[PDB]
Amino acid sequence: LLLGFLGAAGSTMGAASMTLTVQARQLLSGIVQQQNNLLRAIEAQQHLLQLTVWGIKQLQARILAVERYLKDKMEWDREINNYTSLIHSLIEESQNQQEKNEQELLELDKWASLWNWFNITNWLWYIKLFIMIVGGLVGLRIVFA
Amino acid sequence: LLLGFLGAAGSTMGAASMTLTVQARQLLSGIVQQQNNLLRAIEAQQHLLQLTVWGIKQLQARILAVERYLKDQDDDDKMEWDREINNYTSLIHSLIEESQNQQEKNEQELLELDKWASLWNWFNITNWLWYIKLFIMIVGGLVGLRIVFAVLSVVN
Amino acid sequence: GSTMGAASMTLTVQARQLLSGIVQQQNNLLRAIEAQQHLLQLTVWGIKQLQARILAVERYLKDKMEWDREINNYTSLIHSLIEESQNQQEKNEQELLELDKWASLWNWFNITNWLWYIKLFIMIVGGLV
Amino acid sequence: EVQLVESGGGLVQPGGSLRLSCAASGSISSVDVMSWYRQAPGKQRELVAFITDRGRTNYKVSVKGRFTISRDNSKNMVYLQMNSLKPEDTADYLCRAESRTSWSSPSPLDVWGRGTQVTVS
Repeated sequence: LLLGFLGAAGSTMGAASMTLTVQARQLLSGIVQQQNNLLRAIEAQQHLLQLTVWGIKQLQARILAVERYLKDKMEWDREINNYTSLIHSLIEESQNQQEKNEQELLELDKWASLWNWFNITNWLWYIKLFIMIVGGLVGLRIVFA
Repeated sequence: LLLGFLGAAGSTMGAASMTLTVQARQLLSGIVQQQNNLLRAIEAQQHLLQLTVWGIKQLQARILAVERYLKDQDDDDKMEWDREINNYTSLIHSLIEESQNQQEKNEQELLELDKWASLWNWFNITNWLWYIKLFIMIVGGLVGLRIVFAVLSVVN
Repeated sequence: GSTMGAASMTLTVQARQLLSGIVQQQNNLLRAIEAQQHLLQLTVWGIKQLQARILAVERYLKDKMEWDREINNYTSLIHSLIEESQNQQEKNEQELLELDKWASLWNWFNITNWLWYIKLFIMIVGGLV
Repeated sequence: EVQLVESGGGLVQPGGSLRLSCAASGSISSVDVMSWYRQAPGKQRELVAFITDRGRTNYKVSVKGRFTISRDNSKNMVYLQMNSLKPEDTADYLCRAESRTSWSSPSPLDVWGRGTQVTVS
């Protein structure tokens, strides 16, 4: 009876759920893709940092050769190498976490799509049944009259 | 009673993940603002990197002038460095442009999420189920008339 | 059955963990940036020393206020942005704990099972009729 | 309605340990969430840790691995073991009873305590 009509109204509100849960997963994807852009930007900036350190070492070399021809630092090298190791470790960890997030989001989207098609088929079947019932009822009403 | 009989199909085609989303809207907003702040920090660090590279170039020019004027009473490892610098520079600029595009996309998608969240509320639901009621009534009447004509053709 | 059709949580839980992962990733990236910044500073310092050194050499041959300007401007900008991003990361992490509230076991699970059971009853009634 | 009372606070040297205790008036076996917050002068009220009615425990990022929340339903107690304390952990610590609406609770339960002070210096 009207239990099925309120059950048909609620089941049709599955488009209301599909509307908001899909755009959420869209934002989840763009967020992950954005982090991949920032991470690879940190990668290239780290490559750019290594080229600056080498240029400074080359400037230190030729300015010491010029000085010797006319005639603290080790700690600077130590700290440079320490922060370089820190950067490389953080880049490796960020890449691992990025792959984790990518695969997790992939599986989430796959199973969400399968569940959504499942719900769509269920809703279609039930609305078929309900509309056939009400049609049979109206038909028997007209046959009665 | 009847409210649960509606809410059954409602929240089964709805699920608790929608509640999770409407409660994590703010967390996702914070994540998006964090990404924007990190992108701005990356841009500023890129400007700093450019300034450091230019300072290295200037010190190189000065020391080359000094050593030339000294010898007036190392050369191949320079163009390659400049080429690699320019390559990674263009790479970073491209990545930052794409990151800005992606950030704007994410913010727009968040705004659309909130658009739909305001779309349903508590009362557009009632008008929409009213129109669903009208739809079911009309379609049922039509298929009922079809059944009636089938029975009439059987009788004829 | 509907009892075993309550594994939707395993996807919902997934979402939960995903957020955490993303959150952590944010933190990760921030750390990296911070480290780069320090490295940047180091390079900057070195450059100055080199410049200082070359000045000496150049003075040996005898007997700026804008590069430093933009250096300091962008350095203060990066420091303010790192402070803002650290505050935002604290806020995001705390908001995620205030979101790991409810569910992930027997509260939000039985609710899903009962709702699915009601949906099943309605569908059975419709088919029978 | 339950009432919460904090105890076990004080001051401790950086690297020491303490055991905070939230004594609830009523039985918290039916309380959905029991949470420990902290609030510092001039800062926000930070959620530190939380346990559930089923024992699901979670902590804050800066305190994971050195804070331990636990519950004794016989004594109606929520304990918070603090270890290797930093100066950043200095705050008035609160305990909160939370309970979303269920089948037995007509009204949502939201009860605060008066907090115990914890200083690490």
